[PDB]
Amino acid sequence: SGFRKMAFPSGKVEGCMVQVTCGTTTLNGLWLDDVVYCPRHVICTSEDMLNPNYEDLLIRKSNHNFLVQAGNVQLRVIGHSMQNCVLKLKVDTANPKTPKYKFVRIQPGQTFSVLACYNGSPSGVYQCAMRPNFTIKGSFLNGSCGSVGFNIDYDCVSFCYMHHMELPTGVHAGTDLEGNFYGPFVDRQTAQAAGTDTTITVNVLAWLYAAVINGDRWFLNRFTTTLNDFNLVAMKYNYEPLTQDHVDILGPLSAQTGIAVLDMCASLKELLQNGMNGRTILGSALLEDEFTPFDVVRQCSGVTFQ
Amino acid sequence: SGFRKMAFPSGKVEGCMVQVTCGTTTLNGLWLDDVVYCPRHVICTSEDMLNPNYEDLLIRKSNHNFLVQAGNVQLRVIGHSMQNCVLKLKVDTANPKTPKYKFVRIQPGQTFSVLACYNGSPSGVYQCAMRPNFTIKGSFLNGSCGSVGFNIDYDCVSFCYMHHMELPTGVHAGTDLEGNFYGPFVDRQTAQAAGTDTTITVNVLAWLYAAVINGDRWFLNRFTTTLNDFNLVAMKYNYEPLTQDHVDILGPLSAQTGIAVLDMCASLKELLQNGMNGRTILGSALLEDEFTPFDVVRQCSGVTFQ
Ligand SMILES: [Zn+2]
Ligand SMILES: [Zn+2]
Repeated sequence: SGFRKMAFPSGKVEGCMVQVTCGTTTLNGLWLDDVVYCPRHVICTSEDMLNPNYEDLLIRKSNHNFLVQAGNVQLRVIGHSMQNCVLKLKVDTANPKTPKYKFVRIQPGQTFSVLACYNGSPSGVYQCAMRPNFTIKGSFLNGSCGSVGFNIDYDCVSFCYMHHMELPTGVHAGTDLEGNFYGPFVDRQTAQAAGTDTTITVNVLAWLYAAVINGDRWFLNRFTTTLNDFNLVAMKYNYEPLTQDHVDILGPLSAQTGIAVLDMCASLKELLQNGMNGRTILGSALLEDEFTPFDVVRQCSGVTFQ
Repeated sequence: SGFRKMAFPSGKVEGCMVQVTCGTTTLNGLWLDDVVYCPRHVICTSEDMLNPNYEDLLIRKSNHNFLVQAGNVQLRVIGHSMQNCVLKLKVDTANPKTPKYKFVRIQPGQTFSVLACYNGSPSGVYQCAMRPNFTIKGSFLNGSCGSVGFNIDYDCVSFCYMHHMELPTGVHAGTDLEGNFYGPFVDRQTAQAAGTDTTITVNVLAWLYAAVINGDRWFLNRFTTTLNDFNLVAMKYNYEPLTQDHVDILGPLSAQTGIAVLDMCASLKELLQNGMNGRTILGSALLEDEFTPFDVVRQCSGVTFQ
């Protein structure tokens, strides 16, 4: 037993990571088949990022202005194109390490693993949730752009995130692999507001079920509630409203533990109104919302990948 | 910026993971050069684990009683031997995926990444500290035995942990790669006490420095203290005593932030005596002690591995 924030094994994504340089800007690219994907602001100087015209900046670039390096090996660039906020660099060599993969646009509340990279080289791996306000709370230093987020299902890597920006508030923003930003963000160094950062209610509930499965039971109360009455409390505490879809997804955890979803809702409501009184739940002193219901089942069942 | 619990990229260790079966017991092995390392209780039935005589049990086993499988490929076992609590299985094929590696026995308080495995297959990766009482708080289900813990420095993997046991208290115990248990534990299903689980004081201090580097500054007080007076408080709260070696290791973080180590000690003492009053530090509502001073510097500097 025990319960930990876990990232997916990252070996499949390590084999795809390259370094992309244009002029004096260097960041990370993702090399799948004969295409390298990277943030389009590889073509930007520090000054350009204040207010870039990406079309006009890219006009000045040719294939040979893009240096793509994998280890100590130069990939030859035979074509380039801008898709929303990503560049796609056609290279003359397919990555022999390409895994079975997909591109997916994930929903708010879903989670994924980030392989933090610098100069094309892997540095570490950690788990992230796409917040309801479409930011992520990550660990990204200068040169980490082009790092990707992904999920693994058996032998298939589902890429869902590419890192582009740190907001002046210290949280992080990026795109799917088609270059479309999550949230209302743009790849420009200007002040950008993410709205209210609400809590992923269905995720908090799955984590409470994981706690019960692992023996943390103290917070189990003897109240129940209703969806509408719980959501009254949830809105007060800036929690996402719980819907029957969310109840449905929690079904298996409800079944395994014998705790009706609305009973857990009443327990969470009490935690929201009373705090934790100096106690912890699965080693944490606040309510954790970056575990999905599938994350819980995955870890309480030991799913493997090949 | 931002600060996250980060595991090392796990691709090098994934390439070494195999499945080992003996009779009806299956667990994980580590395949480096022409040797497979796995916990010796692969030779045990459920009944045997109550009180095993490993020498007498192993006498009954021959090379062919050990099935070692890598993917869909059978490795031929040409020799076996027991080193403390690990078996070493000589195979007739060197792992072509073997990285540069070392075996190291880490010290209490140091950290490492665990690649949780089942049936020889990677399931996820997470960061762990060797607690002062020589347990780890992990996520290990049945069949996770033989999973390893490691650190990566450039192109060299330093294996430091192999998982063997869950204690009846729910924490975890295992060996170095020479088969020697961390702590006073034995590979037997009998009740085993780990002593008092104290807090890794130097680690908490490094994390407070990481907080300051990232803008979390509220806890900075205007007291200082002395090593002896701080340790008076530290013993009351079951904190490891702070030594000048620990002060020395914090030197660079002290230098970068301008906060003398004993000043941070006075801030921690106030947190210990007053709590956090409903606030958080780097997104946590308790004091985190599973980041080493090197973990902080690594993440605030962006060290890469190849
Ligand atoms: Zn960038
Ligand atoms: Zn076992």
